[PDB]
Amino acid sequence: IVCHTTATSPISAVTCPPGENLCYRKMWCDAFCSSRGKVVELGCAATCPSKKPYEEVTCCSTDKCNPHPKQRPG
Repeated sequence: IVCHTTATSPISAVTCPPGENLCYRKMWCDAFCSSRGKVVELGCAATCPSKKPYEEVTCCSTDKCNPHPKQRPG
């Protein structure tokens, strides 16, 4: 599956299958977001990662399904 990565500038879709059935945007507030930062991580994994109770880990199993906020959720 092709998934969006934050590992590239600008944030881009990468073909991840070997250890990846899912795409995710793992987005959470660090300090007060709207002013003081949001940790938005666009990645690939076979699993929905790091603590989704507080992290908006919008996991999905399709090509380009995890958009960086601006792209579709904003």
